[PDB]
Amino acid sequence: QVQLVESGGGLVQAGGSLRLSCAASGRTFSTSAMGWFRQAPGREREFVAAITWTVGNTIYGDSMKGRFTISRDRTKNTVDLQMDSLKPEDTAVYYCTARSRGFVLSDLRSVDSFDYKGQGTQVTVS
Amino acid sequence: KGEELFTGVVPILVELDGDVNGHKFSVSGEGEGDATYGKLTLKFICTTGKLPVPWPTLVTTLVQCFSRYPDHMKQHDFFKSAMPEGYVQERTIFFKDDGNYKTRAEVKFEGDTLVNRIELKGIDFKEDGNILGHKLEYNYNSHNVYIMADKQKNGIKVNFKIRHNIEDGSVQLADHYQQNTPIGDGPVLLPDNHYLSTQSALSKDPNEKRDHMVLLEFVTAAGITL
Repeated sequence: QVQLVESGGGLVQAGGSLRLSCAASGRTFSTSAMGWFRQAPGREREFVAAITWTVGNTIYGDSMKGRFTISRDRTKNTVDLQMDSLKPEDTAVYYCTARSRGFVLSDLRSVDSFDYKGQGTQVTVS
Repeated sequence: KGEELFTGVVPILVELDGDVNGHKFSVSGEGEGDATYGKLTLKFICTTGKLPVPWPTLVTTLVQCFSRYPDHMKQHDFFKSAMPEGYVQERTIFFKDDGNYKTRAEVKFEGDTLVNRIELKGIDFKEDGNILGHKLEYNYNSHNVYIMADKQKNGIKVNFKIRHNIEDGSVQLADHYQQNTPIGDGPVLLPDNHYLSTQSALSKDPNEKRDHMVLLEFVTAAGITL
């Protein structure tokens, strides 16, 4: 199996930036894509971003394209989420995910399409 | 369902990380597959320098989902039924009177591209044999690839022998033992016994200075007789 460890959360003023990072370990040979989703208390999961593993194609949730950039390093088995122009409605726990199943790209917009998920890191915007 | 992903021309990426007798190397490839004609067109490059084994020994390791299955046999096409989630492909390859390769690969779609990612380990090869001695002709022969269902592992079992022509007129046999299992848990097609008629032609690009191989393949399923 695969294990995911997120970091880089904190408390930042509106308009500022943060950068989340995730280290993957385990059976990373099988990874076909990685991504991020978020969950605010009381609300349901929303898709944030995904990146295809071999070529590095990226897709975004509607309120984040432009402000956020997902990237990944295959030799280090990491994936980062740069977050610019943060807003109070971005306040949530952010989870990194991985998939081993192949896919057509639109499958990845579905928030529950992952095979593994991390432990989560808190982001608060004031 | 997965068959619908193969109706036109599909781009392909291949990546191989290898180690033979302690010699590490990497290969990458790119091209196109057209399952309605059963046709592959690909170019491979050794990204770490010179390839420590002959290019023909890597052909079978370097995407049988592009085989043409005629209409009367579409229910026997395991490879396409596992898409887009994909399948694991594992082999042991015994080179008679010499070492062996062991390989593990996953074949799957990453959006519009069919990707074959491979790990290869070779052991017990003779330093002056046909493989490490580079005594193989740069060519390939036609072979029948025999396929049967593996109900207990919900996949297929595959075996065949490859004939590699040697420069001195003899041949080197490579005995292939193969297993495929789906990555997802969706329904898959388990075939009746049949075979793949496989043909491969190797070439070179005179513009390419890196160690490389240009490869064309034609593959058609058979053995049911309408």
